[PDB]
Amino acid sequence: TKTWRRWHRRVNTTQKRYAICSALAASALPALVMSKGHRIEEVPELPLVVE
Amino acid sequence: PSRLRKTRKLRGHVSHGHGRIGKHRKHPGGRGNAGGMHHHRINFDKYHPGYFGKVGMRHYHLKRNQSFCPTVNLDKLWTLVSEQTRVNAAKNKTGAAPIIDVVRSGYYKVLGKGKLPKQPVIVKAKFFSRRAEEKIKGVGGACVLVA
Amino acid sequence: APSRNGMILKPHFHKDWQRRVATWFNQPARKIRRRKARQARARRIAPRPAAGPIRPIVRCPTVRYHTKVRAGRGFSLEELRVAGIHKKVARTIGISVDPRRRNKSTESLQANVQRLKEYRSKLVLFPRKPSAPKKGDSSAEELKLATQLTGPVMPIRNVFKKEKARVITEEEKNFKAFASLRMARANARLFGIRAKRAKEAAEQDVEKKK
Amino acid sequence: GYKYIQELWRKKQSDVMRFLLRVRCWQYRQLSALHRAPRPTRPDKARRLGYKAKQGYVIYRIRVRRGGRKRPVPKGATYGKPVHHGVNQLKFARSLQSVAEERAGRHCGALRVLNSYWVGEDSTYKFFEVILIDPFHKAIRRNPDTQWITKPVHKHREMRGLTSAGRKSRGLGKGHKFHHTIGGSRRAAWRRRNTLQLHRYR
Amino acid sequence: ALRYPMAVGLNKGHKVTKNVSKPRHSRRRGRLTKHTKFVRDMIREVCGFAPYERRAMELLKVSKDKRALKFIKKRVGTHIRAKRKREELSSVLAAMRKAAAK
RNA sequence: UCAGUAACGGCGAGUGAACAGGGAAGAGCCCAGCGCCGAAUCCCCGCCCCGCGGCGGGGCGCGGGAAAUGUGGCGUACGGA
RNA sequence: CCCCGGCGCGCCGGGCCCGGGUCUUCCCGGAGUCGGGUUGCUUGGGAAUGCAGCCCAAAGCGGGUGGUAAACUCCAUCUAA
Ligand SMILES: [Mg+2]
Ligand SMILES: [Mg+2]
Ligand SMILES: [Mg+2]
Ligand SMILES: [Mg+2]
Ligand SMILES: [Mg+2]
Ligand SMILES: [Mg+2]
Ligand SMILES: [Mg+2]
Ligand SMILES: [Mg+2]
Ligand SMILES: [Mg+2]
Ligand SMILES: [Mg+2]
Ligand SMILES: [Mg+2]
Ligand SMILES: [Mg+2]
Ligand SMILES: [Mg+2]
Ligand SMILES: [Mg+2]
Ligand SMILES: [Mg+2]
Repeated sequence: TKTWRRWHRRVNTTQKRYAICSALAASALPALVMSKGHRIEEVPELPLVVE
Repeated sequence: PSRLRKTRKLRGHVSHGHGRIGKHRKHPGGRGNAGGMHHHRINFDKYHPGYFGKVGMRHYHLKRNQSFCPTVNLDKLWTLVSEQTRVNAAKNKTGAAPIIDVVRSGYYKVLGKGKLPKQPVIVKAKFFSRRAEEKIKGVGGACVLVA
Repeated sequence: APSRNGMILKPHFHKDWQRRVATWFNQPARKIRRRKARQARARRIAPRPAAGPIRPIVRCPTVRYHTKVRAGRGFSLEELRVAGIHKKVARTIGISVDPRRRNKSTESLQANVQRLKEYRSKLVLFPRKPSAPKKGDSSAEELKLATQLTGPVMPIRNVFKKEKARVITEEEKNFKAFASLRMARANARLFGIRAKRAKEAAEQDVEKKK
Repeated sequence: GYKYIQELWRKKQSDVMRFLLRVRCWQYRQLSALHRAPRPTRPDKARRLGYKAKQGYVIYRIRVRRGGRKRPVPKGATYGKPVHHGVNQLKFARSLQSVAEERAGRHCGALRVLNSYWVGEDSTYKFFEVILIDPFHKAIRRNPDTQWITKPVHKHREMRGLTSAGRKSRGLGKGHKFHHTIGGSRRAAWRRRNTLQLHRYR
Repeated sequence: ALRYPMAVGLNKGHKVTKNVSKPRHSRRRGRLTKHTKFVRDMIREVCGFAPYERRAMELLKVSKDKRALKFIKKRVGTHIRAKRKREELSSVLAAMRKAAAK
């Protein structure tokens, strides 16, 4: 094994932004959060905002 | 991903995908582009025709920026200015003609391929083509030169 | 051995290239070293500009780039003499000076003079003796409102003069551009031999007289 | 005055200067190969090359045998491809002046070589004079115009090819003629051209 | 006429107003001074001439000028330097003539 | 980045830069020479007082040397006196 | 709580006796070096990119460079040893 193996990958900026918007649009769905395992059976509302 | 590669289904077969009769020896044809004239002539003639020989004059100290000339075609000439300049010249009535400066966009020569919209223009450019200038006269317009 | 169809590609790997391999694993560990020493420098020069001495406005050679403008190395001693700044005191108020530059044109010489004025007017000078002001020195009301400017000083921005839409005259429509280009190109490619053929027409037609 | 000795030492084909250079070359051909001179033979050329007539400055005269560099190998037998069968007509890549400056910089290793110059030659010898500085005197230590030579960076300038005669042999310089020494030296250019930059992200 | 600036032709180029300055003091180099000339000739009169300029002079006396130029060119190098050395080697010769003429 | 480019090469195998441009950094200078100055300069030893663990500062010595075969100051191609 | 150092301010004993602008008169440079021939190596550098050995051997409105050898004439560009 050598040290000039390709370790790092580069991604398109518009695709990192597509992935961020897709990872935020999926955090406001009770099913997609209760399926990741979180125990949110008593959260009053999913987009939980505080003062 | 090695787990997706082809050497993961090739465990247990003796020749590892490479032949029982003719083994996978090291260089059974020479290294690189060897035998371009002797035993790889059918390939260097069926796929790289004209690869062998000289032609033309040399140019020792070539500098790639004396011959700089990026061109723009007439079809996308009207794309250099904003939209409220072509429609402002449409709605215009005093015959005024917008000045499209091309060397300001980054092209030196203007080639004339596409159609033009019927309105006058003043094309500032460094070099013009005969047809590019005729398609501009035939619509009414001026071909300014800029050194 | 070549396959059916592909490129004749020459790989430049016939030297012992594994010995001289240069890996960039310290690129993130040197970007922080440069930034750290750049803020140690922006703290060593306290109110002086962080980018450094002001650079002149400068066209580029090489017709590929001779329409953009750039930031040169220093202000030619001609432009410093026009602006009235001693060449040995300019370097002490953050004005860059290289003597190698010539000034063939004027449209750039006056642009760099106007640039020196625009800098020697924005310049807040602190008095050599703190406890005692001097003659050519910004007053303490400025000095207390004198900050350290970030980024380049008086940054250089390519501008284009906005020309409004004229109406085309029949002298503009009379101008055959392509013919004028092919004519100037011919009259330039043939100027020497034409002048020699006419020197022969004038060296022969004189012999007839004598 | 100094420009009179200067314009005089350019008519080497004259009578007076071919008599002087010949009695000088004869007398030099009788002394040792490397001996200290009492005073600079050419005081003008010595000033031009940096010789202040003050304590610490030393002049060594040294003679070197002219001719190329025969290859040090057995009888013939340079085992290799016919390309490198050359032994006789080969040339050395460092001038005989740099070899004079480094036989002085090695015979007297305490002193620092500044420059050298030509004082005569014949068919079998070339005579140079090397301007050695004593870097631990106080006329050189205290005088700040020349206390650069006393720093450890300038050890063996001529073994590292930093004198004038040496720098003339490394083909360095700015221009379209000196492209193969862009960077530090010929090997620091060669390294960057023969070095594969492998970024993290390729 | 409607003449425009052109990138090509006999007067090509963007149009600027060419200023004037005192020429750089570098270009001044090489020119003789009224003192360096005096040193050059005052040492020409001490040394004399080279064993090949004693021959070029005798070749310019019999006026074999072509051979006297091929000799200087072969002996010193470039044709420009040979021509420029011959011009002075004939000016000195006219001096050694306008001298003993009276 | 130019660039696997211009070019080299049984013009085969293969070899192979530079200019420009965008960046990191950014800083200039000094002699000889030519002149001007009463050598206006430097090193060393003896003594005084201090400083004294990177051997210096100041004062004395009809103390010794180096140096006119050229020391120091101004001055170097952007001109300078 | 110990030590080092920097950045600081006073005081002493020293230095240093100083600049720019316009005129006027003056002065200004690095040789067995460049360069040419020839030989060997090296270079992408190809009628020689660079370097080196041997021979010839300079000039000063001169010299070098302007990527094809040479002559003529112009211009650009720096000022080597
Ligand atoms: Mg099988
Ligand atoms: Mg098998
Ligand atoms: Mg298979
Ligand atoms: Mg097979
Ligand atoms: Mg294989
Ligand atoms: Mg066959
Ligand atoms: Mg096959
Ligand atoms: Mg150095
Ligand atoms: Mg040389
Ligand atoms: Mg560049
Ligand atoms: Mg930067
Ligand atoms: Mg000095
Ligand atoms: Mg002096
Ligand atoms: Mg070898
Ligand atoms: Mg080779």
